[PDB]
Amino acid sequence: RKHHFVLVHNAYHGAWIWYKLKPLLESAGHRVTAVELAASGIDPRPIQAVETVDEYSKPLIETLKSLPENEEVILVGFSFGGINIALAADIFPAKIKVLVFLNAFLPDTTHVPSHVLDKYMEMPGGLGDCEFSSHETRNGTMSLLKMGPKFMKARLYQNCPIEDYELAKMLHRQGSFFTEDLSKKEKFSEEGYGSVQRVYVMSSEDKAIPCDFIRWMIDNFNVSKVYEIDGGDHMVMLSKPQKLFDSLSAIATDY
Amino acid sequence: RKHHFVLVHNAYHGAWIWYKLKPLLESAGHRVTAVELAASGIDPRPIQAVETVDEYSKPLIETLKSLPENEEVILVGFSFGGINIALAADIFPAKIKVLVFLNAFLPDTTHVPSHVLDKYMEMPGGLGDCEFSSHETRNGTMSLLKMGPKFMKARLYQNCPIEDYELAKMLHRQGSFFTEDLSKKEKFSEEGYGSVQRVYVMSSEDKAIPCDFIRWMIDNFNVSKVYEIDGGDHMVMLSKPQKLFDSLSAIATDYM
Repeated sequence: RKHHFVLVHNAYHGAWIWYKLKPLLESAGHRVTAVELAASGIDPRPIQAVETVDEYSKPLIETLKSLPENEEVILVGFSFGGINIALAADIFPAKIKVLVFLNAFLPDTTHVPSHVLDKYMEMPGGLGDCEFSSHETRNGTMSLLKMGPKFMKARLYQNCPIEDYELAKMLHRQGSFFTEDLSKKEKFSEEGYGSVQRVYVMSSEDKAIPCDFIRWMIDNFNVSKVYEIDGGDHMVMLSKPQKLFDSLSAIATDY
Repeated sequence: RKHHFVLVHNAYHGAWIWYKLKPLLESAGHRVTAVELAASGIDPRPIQAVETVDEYSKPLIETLKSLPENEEVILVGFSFGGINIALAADIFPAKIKVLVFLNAFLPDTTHVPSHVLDKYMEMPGGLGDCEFSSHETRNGTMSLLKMGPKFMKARLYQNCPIEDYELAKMLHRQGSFFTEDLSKKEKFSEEGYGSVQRVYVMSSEDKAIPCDFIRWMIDNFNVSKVYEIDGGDHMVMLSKPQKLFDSLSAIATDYM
């Protein structure tokens, strides 16, 4: 059978990252919706205009809200999109058969929502030539970030065709992890987010989110299955689009 | 010898269209600058905030303005980018070694700047599922347009990998031809735009700008050479990126 995949991109990026995967899915007869979150991609809003993670995810929530009733989706969250889908699952858990965490941050149901993001930022190394900034909001300061080209090439796009790195340099935008908003947020519920089925999909060569951090997350909060994509970098939908399709196709079958 | 290519995209698109060509050029040892015009791509401005063609091209003019002194570029204008480069050539003619009109509107030095755009809009065919709109400005109404998916697929991306049509659907924005602003504008000068070296590069299968309209334009206003890319659609930098590279590489050699 065929399913409806809702694809949710990562921060500093947009729906455009799914341009290789979307036709592969649709060509197999699945329906695909590539959500464009706020201040992301060609969204007209600056990131300064998006002060809470809730506003950031609004387009995703809006997509599920207006979903034909009784329809269920495969919700795919890439990277920071993992927080987004957890957010959405806690509102519309019954519109989601399975949550797919693709090289994503996998939040738990026990600590503040920002937990795995904080534990991540505490890792040694820093972030290459990324540019940290701050922004005062109605509710304290919001931490902003824009990636640097060297950081992107070395830790996100190492296995991508050069065209895709170049394309990213032309499209990536300043964004946020909303670590501050998320720290003040009510923890994800077990009745909502917790009740939804969830699997993990990880690239074997993810240099943005270390394999061991990924394992600490899954350890911290179990999933039904863990699929691995051999040779994928962080941007596995650009480096290994076909293998990503194979993974999601296996997921669709299992669920 | 290696040159500095300045790439200027078309309306409703952005710098992102050059993602296949940029590395081909740079890999051959040319330097590449893919300008992002106003209200284009990930530019934070709505098109409603850009009321004149001058504002639209400002990033291009700004790029040439801050160019190292005595440096000359190969300025590539794609589609409506042809008007943009003609605009720029009329300001900084000496910073430009050759103008490359890629499936572009080639304005002359005789009629109002909007001329070839008007003559274009008068042609039968219409524009599929494109969405026409208007917008009141400080200087009368501005005509806006947003492409429709069917129109794009059939007349711009017919020869492109499906991924690139899908990518475009995710990135194209509402834009304008500034036909109204351009009609009120002083015609391009012969001392500026006219003095600069210009060639034409055309796709053999361009369904957005008909081969015969392209020939009427070149007829209307001659170029040094006309290169043809066999099998290219309108978006030739996405369908035939390597042949596009071959053409520009030939151009660089001829104007070396």
